[PDB]
Amino acid sequence: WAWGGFSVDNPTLTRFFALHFLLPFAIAGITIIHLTFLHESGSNNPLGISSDSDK
Amino acid sequence: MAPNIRKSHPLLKMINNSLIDLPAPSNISAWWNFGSLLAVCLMTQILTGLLLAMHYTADTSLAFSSVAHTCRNVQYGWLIRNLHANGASFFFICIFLHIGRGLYYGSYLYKETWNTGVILLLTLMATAFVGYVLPWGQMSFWGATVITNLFSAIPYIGHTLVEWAWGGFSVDNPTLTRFFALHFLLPFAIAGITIIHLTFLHESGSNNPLGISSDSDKIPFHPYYSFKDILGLTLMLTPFLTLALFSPNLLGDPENFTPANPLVTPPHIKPEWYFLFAYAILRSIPNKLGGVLALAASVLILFLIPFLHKSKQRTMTFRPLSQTLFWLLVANLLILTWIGSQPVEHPFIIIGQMASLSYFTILLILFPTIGTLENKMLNY
Amino acid sequence: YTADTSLAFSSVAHTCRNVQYGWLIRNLHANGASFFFICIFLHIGRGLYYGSYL
Amino acid sequence: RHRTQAEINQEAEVDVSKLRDPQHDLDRVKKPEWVILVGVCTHLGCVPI
Amino acid sequence: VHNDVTVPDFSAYRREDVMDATTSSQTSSEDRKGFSYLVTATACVATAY
Amino acid sequence: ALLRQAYSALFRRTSTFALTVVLGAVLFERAFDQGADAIFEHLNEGKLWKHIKHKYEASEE
Amino acid sequence: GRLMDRIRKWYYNAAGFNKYGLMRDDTLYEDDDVKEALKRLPEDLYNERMFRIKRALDLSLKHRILPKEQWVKYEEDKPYLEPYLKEVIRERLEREAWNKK
Amino acid sequence: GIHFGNLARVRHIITYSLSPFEQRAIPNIFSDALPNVWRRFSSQVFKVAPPFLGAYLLYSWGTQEFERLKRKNPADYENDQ
Amino acid sequence: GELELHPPAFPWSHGGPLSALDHSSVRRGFQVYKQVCSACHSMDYVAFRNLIGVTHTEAEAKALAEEVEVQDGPDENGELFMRPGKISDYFPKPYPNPEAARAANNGALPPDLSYIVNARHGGEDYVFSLLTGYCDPPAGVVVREGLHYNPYFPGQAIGMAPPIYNEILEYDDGTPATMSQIAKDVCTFLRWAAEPEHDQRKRMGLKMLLISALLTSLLYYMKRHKWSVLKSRKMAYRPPK
Ligand code: HEC
Ligand code: HEM
Ligand code: HEM
Ligand code: HEM
Ligand SMILES: CSC1=N[C@@](C)(c2ccccc2)C(=O)N1Nc1ccccc1
Ligand SMILES: CCCCCCCCO[C@@H]1O[C@H](CO)[C@@H](O)[C@H](O)[C@H]1O
Repeated sequence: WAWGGFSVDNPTLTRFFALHFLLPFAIAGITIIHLTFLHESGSNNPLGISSDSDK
Repeated sequence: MAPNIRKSHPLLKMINNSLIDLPAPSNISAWWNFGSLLAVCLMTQILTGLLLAMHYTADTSLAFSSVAHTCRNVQYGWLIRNLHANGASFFFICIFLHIGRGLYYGSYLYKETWNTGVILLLTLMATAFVGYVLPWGQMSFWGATVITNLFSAIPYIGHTLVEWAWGGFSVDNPTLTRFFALHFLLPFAIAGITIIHLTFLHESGSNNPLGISSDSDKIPFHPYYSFKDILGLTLMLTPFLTLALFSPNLLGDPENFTPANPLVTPPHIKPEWYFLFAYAILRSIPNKLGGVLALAASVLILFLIPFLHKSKQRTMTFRPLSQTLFWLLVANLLILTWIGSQPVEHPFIIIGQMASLSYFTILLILFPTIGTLENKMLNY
Repeated sequence: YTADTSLAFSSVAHTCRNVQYGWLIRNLHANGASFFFICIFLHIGRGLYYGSYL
Repeated sequence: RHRTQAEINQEAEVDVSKLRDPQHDLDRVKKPEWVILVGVCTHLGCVPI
Repeated sequence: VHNDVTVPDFSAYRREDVMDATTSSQTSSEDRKGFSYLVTATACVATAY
Repeated sequence: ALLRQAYSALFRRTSTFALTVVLGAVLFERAFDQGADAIFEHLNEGKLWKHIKHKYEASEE
Repeated sequence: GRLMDRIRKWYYNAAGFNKYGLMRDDTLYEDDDVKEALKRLPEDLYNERMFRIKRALDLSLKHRILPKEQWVKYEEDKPYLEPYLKEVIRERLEREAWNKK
Repeated sequence: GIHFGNLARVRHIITYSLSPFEQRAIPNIFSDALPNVWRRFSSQVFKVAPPFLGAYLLYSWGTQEFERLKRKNPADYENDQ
Repeated sequence: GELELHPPAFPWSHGGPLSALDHSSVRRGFQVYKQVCSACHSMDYVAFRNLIGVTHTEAEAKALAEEVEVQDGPDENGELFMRPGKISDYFPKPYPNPEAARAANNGALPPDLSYIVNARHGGEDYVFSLLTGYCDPPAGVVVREGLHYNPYFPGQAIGMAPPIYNEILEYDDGTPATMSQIAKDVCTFLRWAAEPEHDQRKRMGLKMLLISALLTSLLYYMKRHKWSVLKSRKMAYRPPK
């Protein structure tokens, strides 16, 4: 199914191009989610102790 | 913190504040349905577009045939192609009604929402243009030639920009491959800007048909509008599918079933229905550069609408004079559409210039004038 | 680029040989991918070490 | 294009300089019978029949 | 005062089975709901299809 | 009391409502396809390969 | 003669906001000036305005209008906000004029 | 995002509503619905229709006029020999 | 100068929204193409396999393809060779390139027929009218040598001599091979060639319509149901003393 045939061939190539063009944008989108969850707490720091007293 | 996840969770919180607990006017009509329909076309176009992209080949020697291969060999390839081709039209029908609603009800007074809205129209148009080139039929080629050559009208840099855009001395293979990339990309810029559109909108929430504050009567988006919108979806989905399944080519030029021939120009080069009115305007001014400006203005005029509001009332609901003026405008657009599909010859040429002229007149002069006149009849 | 098994390889060659700075853009893209993985591995390491995964 | 007799005199006959781009029919020619052009309309790039 | 307040009359809208004020509305409730929910379940079927 | 019985047995619990929609879709599909496929073929008697087939389906030489 | 008056009365009826029971002033677009004026309305005038509007929005969603006997009459339309609105604009222009050196 | 609760200042308004299950979904079709559809239609036909009628005429004319100019004018060959 | 004759609308048995193509007519049409038009017209997008289960059995289709010689290779010496056709082969081109084609037709180029009914206004109506519409030019009109008069063709001077006449072939199904019968059939075949999904498309349209009617109604009710709460809602203004 993934191949679009009985082996890696042209239908595999064209669909891989589309996927390659698309995924980077899913990455960009998900990065926003990544940073959105992060800001709920802000960054951690090398000492692993609360930095609210020094931001 | 919050007793229910729908409100505390950083992601659900968002879905909840824009699609579940979002406060909406209790009285918004069917003209408020096109926003969500537009969003659904967007997602629909993207889905079918990727499916087609997965069997397409951007090379002037393989484009036309890869599309044929798609429609003739790919399982349901023909179906997906119809849905994508006709989906583009449902998209424009919806965007025109969305704009119309906005003009009638003074939604444009929400300036940022309106302005991003105009950007969305421009982006959708570029998308359709670069998308329409891909099958590489006669109409694809020549229309792409007429349009790209418009830019050569710009003084000094014109010729330079055009050849730059083309990647050569005329519409050719490098034009095709870059158009494919653009067509693949833009829909996502449209999706992104839609978020901005909706973000500005939520600063104030929706307007309503009476143009008076609805804070005294709001209702949760769900289930009132979620249900109302799904209904609207299936009502507009019937014509779409009927057209798509019973008259696949009703709206297309037969000339595009003929591989692009750089040496033969079709007798009658006419654009897709949704660009006809603009074409009519382009031709009204027999001067190359004057026509380009006229065309530019025909769409950029939309940015000016918010500054031409003179009425003391937001909508045209209680403004009978403006209402007549509004339908004249709509009919005027009908005439331009019609004129844009005819050849440049009497009586069309004159009818065309009239319509073009009255188009700009109604928007730039009559509307604000009548608006003022109406305020006085109310003794304001 | 052209996604067809008969033109892929050569369109990339055409890019690196004929497109202005085509070769440059291709290097940057090809090596950029490596730079990307170098950075993601360090990003992850940092996370594991400092218990960011919490 | 290979011009005849009505493609050479009919030309030098209609006003020497009275067109968008004022030029004489014998201006763009190395031979009256031979006229070589780029069949692209200087408007929006279409082709003249 | 609130005593002077009464719910208006919704006869022009009530479903047939709850029209009469002297009849328990609970006896027709399962039918009234079953019907409405039947429509919904059917829409889900068509939609799933 | 179908509406009543239907309500209590299928539509009351959200769980049973879901199973009812699944089996409903299954039964609906089978019946709808066959019915539609019939209506179509009937409106086109004698035109489909289904109809012509027998003539060449191993009949000569 | 009564031309202007004739015209105004025609428009009033042609506009039709009176079919929802709304006063002319209930239909004003709430720009900055109007918002400020509303804040100066006396409690009762404000609560009455609110009911009329909530009621009209209800009519709007129902796609109905009021029975012809409840339509406001051109001569009974009460310009309850105009006086305030005028003062507001009068004050704003004063500030504006004064802030121009 | 969050707005319910801080929208407007309202006083002295009572509203009454019935569950969806206690009422008809599409009630009084003939005594109310249709009569109103007619009302609505009527009150807008002479605002809308007119300009579209005008466009329709202009269309008809221009179309006919275009075809008329394709026809032969007998008076161009009366004295032809 | 701008005059043109537009074809009338014929009642094709596949014109209705739920009307499939008459496969017998399509099979006959194929014969007309194979024995007459294919001498000058290519049909680049149709392969013998496409016939199977539509107009011919797999055996018939295989035979049809083997009647043709196709070029293949290169072989072990880097040589091109000929071989019998396969159902996976597409219909043979009558000429190597358009230059050769024109060269064999007085400079006129017979267009590929794969999408001809979709690349011409009027579709089969136009193709039928053209095939059966040749006639002598009207007074005052002179066709140049090599061209033929046909009022349906734009300009009226076509470079294709009438391709069909009575009994120009014999339908092996016994149908009386009259010119109009032939045109009718080949046009039906052309419609098929252009849109092989024709029939399936219409079967789907049928279901689309039914499901849609049903679904639209169910959703209309649900929308009305939920909204009843607001639609019948009543209110009053009870200000104090
Ligand atoms: C001897 C070669 C020959 C045969 C046989 C022939 N054609 Fe053609 N056909 C042509 C040529 C040449 C043209 C070019 C006409 C022109 O453009 O002036 C043409 C053009 C056409 C066109 C339309 C061109 C247009 O622009 O509208 C169609 C349709 C067509 N043929 C159909 C048929 C069909 C179907 C048959 C068989 C029943 C057939 N032809 C058999 C030579 C032929
Ligand atoms: C395209 C991939 C990624 C991008 C663009 C990205 C981006 C970011 C950014 C901008 C930050 C904030 C600055 C910093 O601390 O470095 C961050 C933080 C973080 N990321 Fe990622 N990240 C990516 C992948 C990952 C991966 C693979 C993991 C772990 C499996 C991860 C885990 C985290 C965590 C836990 C933090 C918290 C940092 C802290 O301790 O304060 N990230 N990331
Ligand atoms: C891809 C294009 C677009 C999408 C997806 C889109 C989507 C939406 C959505 C979801 C809404 C809310 C629902 C509604 O009122 O319809 C909305 C509202 C609005 N949009 Fe768009 N829109 C688009 C284009 C435009 C254009 C072209 C304009 C104007 C030039 C525009 C102007 C507005 C305005 C002003 C509103 C306010 C509606 C109100 O009066 O409450 N939109 N749009
Ligand atoms: C705003 C969304 C979109 C619009 C308005 C749109 C419009 C169009 C148009 C007008 C066509 C030509 C149809 C024809 O052949 O007559 C087209 C072709 C095409 N579109 Fe889109 N498109 C959209 C999004 C996409 C996306 C997201 C992709 C792929 C990721 C895509 C891929 C294609 C492909 C591959 C074709 C060429 C094949 C064909 O013409 O059938 N489109 N599109
Ligand atoms: C690539 S050609 C093209 N792209 C379309 C879809 C378009 C043009 C402009 C804006 C949006 C979409 C269109 O109508 N044409 N055709 C065409 C034919 C003749 C003259 C101009 C355009
Ligand atoms: C237009 C020529 C049609 C020949 C096939 C006749 C069968 C039409 O019918 C349809 O065909 C599709 C693909 O073959 C199937 O996927 C559908 O299930 C079937 O109903």
